[PDB]
Formats: sequence, C-alpha cells, structure tokens
Amino acid sequence: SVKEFLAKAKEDFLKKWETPSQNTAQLDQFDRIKTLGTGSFGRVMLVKHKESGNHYAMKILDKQKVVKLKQIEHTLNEKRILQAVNFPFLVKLEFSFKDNSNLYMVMEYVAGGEMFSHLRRIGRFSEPHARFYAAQIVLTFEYLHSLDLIYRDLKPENLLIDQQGYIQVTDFGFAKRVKGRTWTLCGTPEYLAPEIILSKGYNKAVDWWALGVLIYEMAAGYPPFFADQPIQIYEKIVSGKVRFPSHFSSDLKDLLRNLLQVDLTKRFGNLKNGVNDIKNHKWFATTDWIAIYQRKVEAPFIPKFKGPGDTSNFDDYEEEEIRVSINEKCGKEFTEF
Amino acid sequence: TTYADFIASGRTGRRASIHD
Ligand SMILES: Nc1ncnc2c1ncn2[C@@H]1O[C@H](COP(=O)(O)OP(=O)(O)O)[C@@H](O)[C@H]1O
Ligand SMILES: [Mg+2]
Ligand SMILES: [Mg+2]
Repeated sequence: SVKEFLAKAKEDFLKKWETPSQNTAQLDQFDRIKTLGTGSFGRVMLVKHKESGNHYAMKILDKQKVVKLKQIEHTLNEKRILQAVNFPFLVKLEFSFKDNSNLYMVMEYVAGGEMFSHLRRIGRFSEPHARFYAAQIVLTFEYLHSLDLIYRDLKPENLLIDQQGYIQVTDFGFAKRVKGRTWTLCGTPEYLAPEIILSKGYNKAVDWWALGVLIYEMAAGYPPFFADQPIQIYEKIVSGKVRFPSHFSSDLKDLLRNLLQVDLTKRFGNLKNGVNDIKNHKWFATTDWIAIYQRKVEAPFIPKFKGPGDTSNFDDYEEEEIRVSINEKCGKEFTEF
Repeated sequence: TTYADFIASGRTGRRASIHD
C-alpha cells in the first residue's frame, strides 16, 4: 500500500526529473499586484493571470543576485525538483519561465498566510493543533525522502496554510536530489542539525532534526535554541542540551528527545524502522495517518478568506520595480531553467 | 521566563535562510 504508492509516486517523479518542464508562461501574461513575502534575496508577488483571471504567487529571482550568492546550482535544483513532485501538502508549481533579468516560478497562491505569522500572533499552538501540522510534515518527508530528496529548510516561514487549514510546503530553494551524503552549509540557523554545523557531511536525517525543532517551536511558541546571533545559536545546538516548557506533555518531550537527538544511530527517522518510529510514537497515537493524507481530518484553524486576491493574512512589504534589461544576463548558467 | 527572553531578543521576526 504505502509501498505500491511510493513506487508509482517514484516513476512519476523520475519522468519529470529526467525531462523537466520549461518556459510555460511569460511575464506579460500576468498583472503583478502586491508583494507577499521576501527571502534572503528575491520576492514573491501575488499576481493575476490575464487570460484565466486566476491568482498566483510569483517568485521572482534576480539572476545576478543568484550568481553573486553562488546559488546557481541550488536554484536549478529548486525548479527542477519543484516541477517534478506531486503531494497534497506540497505547493504546486503552475508555471516557470525566465527573461533577460529574472527567473520566475509561478505557484498556486496559498491565501492563509505563513504558519509563522499565526504562530507569533497566537503565541503557540496547543499540542493537538501542533500535531495536526506535524503529521503533514512527517508524510511529506516520507514522500520526499523516498525520492532521494532532502528538503533542508523546514520552518514556519516556509509553511503556508491553505483555505482548508492544511499545510502547503513552499521554498524548495535548498532541496536536493542526493543518495548518501552532502556538505552544504545551508538552511536557517535555528533549524540546523548539529552535523550540518560541524561540517561533517550529512544526510536526510537533518530533515528529521528540523522537524523536532518545528514541533518544539509550534508547541512552545519559541525555538529550542535561540540567541541574538547565529553563532550563539550554533553553540547551543552543538551542546544539545534542550529544556522543555512546563506545559509540554510527557509524550511530546519523549518524541522531541528522539528527534533532537545529536546521535544519528538514535535519531528517529534515521533508524532501521524509518519513519514508523515517528508515526507509531505515543504522541501521534490519536493521529489517523490515512485520514490526514486524504485531508479528511477537521483542521484546528481555518483562515479568514475574503474573496480571491485577498492578502490580509500576509504582512505588508515595500514594493519595488521589477527591472528587465535589454541584455540577456547569465544566459548560459541558466539554460536548463 | 524563557518566553520573555525570546520576545526581547532580536530574532522574533521572519528568519532569513543562510547558505554560508
Ligand atoms: N505559493 C505561495 N503562496 C503565497 N505565498 C507564498 C507562496 N510561496 C511563497 N510565499 C511567500 O513568499 C515568501 C518567500 O517565498 P520563499 O519560497 O520561501 O522564497 P525564499 O527562498 O526567498 O525564502 C514565503 O515565506 C511566503 O511568505
Ligand atoms: Mg523561504
Ligand atoms: Mg529559500
């Protein structure tokens, strides 16, 4: 069942991986409305597709900034992987294309906003609320990992809540197709596994660490390791002593000690039983994994939505003109985009 | 409290990815 599912999931993925989609829209097919969010470099805008009238989220990447930050390969990774995957909690890439100055990835617009904003506004999530989101990340990582994909940037800022209150994972910027180990220092400081930090080489178990960080932060309202600067955070991660809010249930604490486990022979996700050590953990005992995949569970929270194009679940951002030069920049570098 | 210390810290807003 899971085996037949993942197997055919894999054949579908490989066909798209081997022959990616290219150039399925162009800039003037869309009206740009408002910025939805921004990252290290580059921004996401709410746009309206002229001919269909549908709204989308358009991620704009300046090729020159990509090159300068040395993210060419990661950007090619991002698009090649996002156009090939298919899972109920992964955001859909609807179009991609490039022009003289920029790379564009047009996704389904997920109007409920970032988990981040809700989390900070509300304070923290009760354990059943946190568990419901966590479950979706567990299933998503089972899917991804099965394709030899590592995700590498789990955090509430890259998690979107859809109109049904379910999660949509976005930002495949550091996603990578790798069998065995890899070495890139990347992710977000609060979420980095200690082996990433220690320059050891690392594998997919870093996504299970990050899940532990996510679950903690969701339930606590603050991360397990915080400080004012990254370097202080790394220190605390490397120590690995973790302390839990007084309100955490015994089950939750036990799960987190097994995810935020500095020892890879003992971290959940990374063992002989694989994801089942997580799915069968006591904290998830009330979770109907089939029902979650099927999206039949009642969400704990359903965002307010006032008609298409509403951005009220998102912060406001400074807008700025998207330039497009008359000279092609970095054409060769991004040919396969 | 831990909460109070986090909230007074400078990383309570959206966090940027690193690629150090
Ligand atoms: N499909 C989407 N729908 C709505 N908002 C989105 C969508 N994708 C991204 N965003 C918003 O844009 C922000 C940046 O998108 P992201 O993919 O994480 O780019 P970056 O790599 O620069 O962090 C996200 O944190 C979120 O606020
Ligand atoms: Mg992001
Ligand atoms: Mg990113």
